[PDB]
Amino acid sequence: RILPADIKREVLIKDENAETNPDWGFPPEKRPIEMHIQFGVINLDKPPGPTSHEVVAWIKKILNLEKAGHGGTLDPKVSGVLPVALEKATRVVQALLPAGKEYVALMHLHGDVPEDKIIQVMKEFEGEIIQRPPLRSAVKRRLRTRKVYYIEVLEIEGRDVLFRVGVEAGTYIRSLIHHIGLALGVGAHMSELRRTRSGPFKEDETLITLHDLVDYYYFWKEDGIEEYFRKAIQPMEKAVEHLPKVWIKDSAVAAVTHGADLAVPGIAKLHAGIKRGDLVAIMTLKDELVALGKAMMTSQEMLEKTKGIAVDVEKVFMPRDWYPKLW
Amino acid sequence: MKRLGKVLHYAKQGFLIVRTNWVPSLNDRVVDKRLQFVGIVKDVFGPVKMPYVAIKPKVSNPEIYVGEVLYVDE
Amino acid sequence: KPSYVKFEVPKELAEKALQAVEIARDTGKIRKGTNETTKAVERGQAKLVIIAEDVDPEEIVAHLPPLCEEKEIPYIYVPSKKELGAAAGIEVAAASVAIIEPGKARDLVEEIAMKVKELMK
Amino acid sequence: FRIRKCPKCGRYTLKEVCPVCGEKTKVAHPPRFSPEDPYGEYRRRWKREVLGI
RNA sequence: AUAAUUUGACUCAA
RNA sequence: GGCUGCCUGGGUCCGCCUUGAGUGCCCGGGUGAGAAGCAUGAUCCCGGGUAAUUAUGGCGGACCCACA
Ligand SMILES: [Zn+2]
Repeated sequence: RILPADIKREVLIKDENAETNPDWGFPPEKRPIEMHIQFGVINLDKPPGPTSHEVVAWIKKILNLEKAGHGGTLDPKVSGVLPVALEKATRVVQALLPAGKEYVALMHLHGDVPEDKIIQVMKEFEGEIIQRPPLRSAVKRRLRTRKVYYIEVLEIEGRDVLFRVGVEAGTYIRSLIHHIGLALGVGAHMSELRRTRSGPFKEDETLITLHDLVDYYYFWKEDGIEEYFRKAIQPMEKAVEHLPKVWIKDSAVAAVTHGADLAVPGIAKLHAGIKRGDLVAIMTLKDELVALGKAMMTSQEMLEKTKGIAVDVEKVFMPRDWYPKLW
Repeated sequence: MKRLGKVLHYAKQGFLIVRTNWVPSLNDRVVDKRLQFVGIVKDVFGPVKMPYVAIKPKVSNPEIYVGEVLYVDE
Repeated sequence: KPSYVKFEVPKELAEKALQAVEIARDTGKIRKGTNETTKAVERGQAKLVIIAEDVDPEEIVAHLPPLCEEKEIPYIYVPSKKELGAAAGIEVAAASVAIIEPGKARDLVEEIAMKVKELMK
Repeated sequence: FRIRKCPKCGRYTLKEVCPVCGEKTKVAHPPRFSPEDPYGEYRRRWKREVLGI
């Protein structure tokens, strides 16, 4: 019923008395409407028709942005949730490309099989699988091993099956659906699909169609009210929830922003479950994303000792004039 | 030779579906119990522990091999 | 009832609107299909717009009502979409239909035009 | 298109009526969109009245 | 520039 | 030694490491119907559209060397 992105960690306290200063830095609430676009991700409801790549370009032109991205490729016929990275927050996609996914799938069957046997086979497709990406793919054609979390059966109408399904990133629905059809005998293809979840992105009120997107944009552009366009885009910290976070002090911010690696004497709070090699998000105390990087220690080693390098800072997003120098 | 298991059914697309426990490779020889040629492996799929195997039949009658035990020639 | 419907349609009047298209088909000329209908509006060619009450999603026809008050054209809603098509003379459904040439339905059309005035303001 | 959704509970189905709560069901697939969006000006005017602008 | 990745791309030429 | 300014390894941000034309598909404009799918666009013509990120080598530039 759940994903590795669902598993909620817990904030651990290495320092309780390290406090935040409200005058430096800008949180998601107190970002100017221009700034929110630079460091913003759109939770988009993608209509079917175009490729995800074409979707990018339209947003690029209509809102007049010079760089944009997406959290994976969804097919023309396919619809649903799509994370949309903007401007500075374009690179945040690297965290959403490997993250867990979930789709709602309809599957036509070419023959007749009594109802109860289907679920028995539908139960059986829970675990690791072997697939080869089809001729129509963006990755190399090699036999990898992808993970399947759960397939809950929605409803059936004889030859058609409605079902909810969540998988690891890169897993092919059409390849699976075809293979389940061969597991029942008569074969199967996919006539329709929609995404429902992608990492920490699901069908909520922050989800938005392209229609409403552009509508709200011109309501601030022509008419000039900020409230509506604000909830259209999300602070880039939304694309971070499913990742281990580290809360750093006011003095540990400015140094890191200048490219510096995070030391242990700079940590105040941290998520539990960290290993060496995992990507960890670096946060201020007001919950603003500073940078991304690989861990040099475990949740124990950062907590116990007072000397050493904890996080290898790799990708900087926060500007330098936000928090002044304190090293 | 090594054993796979019992044959499930013949798909209309051109595949004999067998239920096996081990991981084979691309283009394997398939023979029955008496060392006579049946077909060649084209597609492997399904779960990790017990994967299904689809076979390309290079024989005249793949309709009589329903409810049979197929192997891999070694 | 959906949000693009700005006013209530008495059940007799909707039938009268269907009576228009049905007869219009043979004596005059008509525009069947949302895309066509809209084209018929902006070119000012239209004389009456007939939208269905059961259109999904809302966005496909939404633009019509404000575009009708733009180019002065009176417009009307009808219950079914499946019923709109059959009255327009096709297998499947039509969401919105517009009449160019009233044909014999002249008076029937002109009467609908006056009863939509009061239901507006 | 055939995949529908309830505008009340959040259930996907194939029928016209919600086989669960009993509401009218509508199509899940979002409205088709153009990079030109021809009549966008007019669609905004309808959205103004409903939202109250 | 080379090699990967994201469920969608393949053929060619200076 | 502390500091400025020229100097340069590492880290970090920004640029660049081909562009034409053709297939598939999409979208607009024009047109408006007997497989039945489809008026929420059949057909036919014309126009336009086809993203990103990581790792390493090369190159032009912007900051800084920081256990807080
Ligand atoms: Zn319901």
